This record gives sequence, structure tokens and C-alpha cells, in this order.
Amino acid sequence: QTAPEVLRQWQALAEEVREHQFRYYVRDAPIISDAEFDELLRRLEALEEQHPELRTPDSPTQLVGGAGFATDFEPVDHLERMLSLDNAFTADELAAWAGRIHAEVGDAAHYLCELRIDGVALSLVYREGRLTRASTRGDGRTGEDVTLNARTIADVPERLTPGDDYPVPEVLEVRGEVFFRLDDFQALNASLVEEGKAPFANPRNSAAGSLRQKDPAVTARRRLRMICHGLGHVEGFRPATLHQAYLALRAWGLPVSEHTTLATDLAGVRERIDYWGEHRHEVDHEIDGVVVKVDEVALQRRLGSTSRAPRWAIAYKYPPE
Ligand SMILES: Nc1ncnc2c1ncn2[C@@H]1O[C@H](COP(=O)(O)O)[C@@H](O)[C@H]1O
Repeated sequence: QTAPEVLRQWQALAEEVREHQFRYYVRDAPIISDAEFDELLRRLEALEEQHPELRTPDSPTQLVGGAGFATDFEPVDHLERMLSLDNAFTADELAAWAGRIHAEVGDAAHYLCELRIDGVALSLVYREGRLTRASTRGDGRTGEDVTLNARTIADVPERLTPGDDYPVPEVLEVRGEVFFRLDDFQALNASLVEEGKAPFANPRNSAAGSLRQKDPAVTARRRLRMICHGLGHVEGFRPATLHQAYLALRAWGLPVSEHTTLATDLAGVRERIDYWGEHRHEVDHEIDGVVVKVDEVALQRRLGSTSRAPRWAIAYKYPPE
């Protein structure tokens, strides 16, 4: 019946209530019944009556009953630099990129291979198994805040899944690409034209437009998808290598692509690149390349991290036509 418990009760309740507000007005997918949700609000209202100090303009009860859900794209910092990637359009370049690697830091290096989904970058900051910030790439130190928009992608869990093999990290910042599916892209386009709205020229643009909405509910109606493909700052998770990292991601419920393979040498990499050149079309989303990452985390550190690029990864891009 004192300030310590009073503050605690309210904050816990506010967050619980605000989230149910957001899951009902935004999303159109509430996890609790309206019967229940109404009880929670009552409690918060009760405590608010008991203590008027808590009544504020930013409280769900005092000034915002179903409002206060907008995205202003406020600049926000990235915990770790989110760099872009060097590209390779010819085999010589790939070989050349992979000369430095095994000119220096020799052999222990395995090369993880992944598909290159040409979508929109997204950086999610997970704090204590909770999603607190979602941001765009921007310049690679600072991005735009799309917390609310990003909270609606079906593929992004709001909370990490606790697991024994992989304990939930304290601060997990994971990068990814938000994209459509080809079929869904067309459907959305036809929806827009029914509304007398201009359709999008390609899925990336659609990807992007759908994500950057001032009103997050708009973003909820559209079937945006997300893969996780990298990690930034992390506390309480020192994954030995990047392939093992994906194991943890899956354990926590984060989306991971199933076309990633591990290649011991350049020959294995080459095989994948030749393979994906002929089977790129078969995938449900746009794939314009193959990203080859020197996988061992330790080796990544030993290798450079140049201005606006990493030295331990090369993106082989296929010719458009
Ligand atoms: N393994 C990956 N698969 C698909 N896309 C990736 C992967 N890694 C990085 N990306 C994205 O590709 C971009 C690098 O190409 P770019 O931004 O054009 O310089 C990154 O900034 C990410 O948005």
C-alpha cells in the first residue's frame, strides 16, 4: 500500500493493458477475451482512482482510450553498426574475395551460404526475451523507429521462447529482411486498385511501403513476412559460430531460412552458386543472390569490418537477365 508496490502494480498493469489495446485496435488479433480485457482495465482504473499521481496524458486510462498508436520514424540508434555488403558478379571476384580469406587467416574457415532475399532490412532489439525496438537500416549507425509497425509481422514473435539448450539472452539484437511473397504481392496490388490506390511496381517497394506506415494498423492488414539473417549486439549469448546461432534463433521462435547450407571450402560454395543460379526462380520470394559468410565468429573478429562493409562476407549477385 506504498509507493514501491504502487508503482510496480500500475506499470505491470499498464503494459499488460496497453498491449491488449494494441493487440485489439492494431493487429485485429487479441489473445484474451473481451470479458477478461475489461477486468484488467477496471483494475488499472481502480488503482488510478486510489492514486491520482499516476493519472497522466500518456496513460491508457486518462488520455488515450484506443489512440496513441502512431509511428513517427524518429531517429533511433543501433546497438552495433549495421553495415551493408560488398558484392561479387563474377567467379573471378568470388575467387578473389576468397583469396584474401586463406591468403590470411588460413583453412579453419568454413563458409556458410545463404540465399539473398532482396527485401527491406529490419533490425529488432530484443530485451530480456521481450521485443522493445524495431528499426530500419538508415545510414548504418541510426535508423527509423518502426516499433509499432514491426510488432505486427506474423513472423516476428513479441516474446522469445525460453529453452534449456539455448537460454534466452538478456539483450538480443537480430537483423533480418522483411519481404512479400510473390502471390501476396499481387493480391495486395489488386486490393489497392480496388480502392483506387496506386499499385506497387515490385515486391521490395511494396515491402517497404507497407512497413513504413504512420498508422500501424495499415501494416497489420498486409501479409508482410520476415527472415532473420544476422546478429548485431548480444548480451548473454556468445555463439561459437553463425550456423549454431541459427539453432538458437529457432529455439527462441525467430524465423530462419531453410535454404542455408554449410560449405567447407570454395568448391562447396561454387556448387551452391551454380545450383542457385538455376533454382532461384523456384523460391516463393525474390532471391537475387547468395551471401557467403566466413562462418566462425572468432574468424569474423580477426577479419576486418571496414567502413560501411564487412570483410568476412561477400554477396554473389546473379545477373538479372
Ligand atoms: N544472408 C542474407 N540474406 C539476404 N539478405 C541479406 C543477407 N545479409 C544481408 N542481407 C541484406 O542485403 C543487404 C546488403 O546489400 P546492400 O544493402 O545493397 O549493400 C543488407 O544490408 C541486408 O539488408
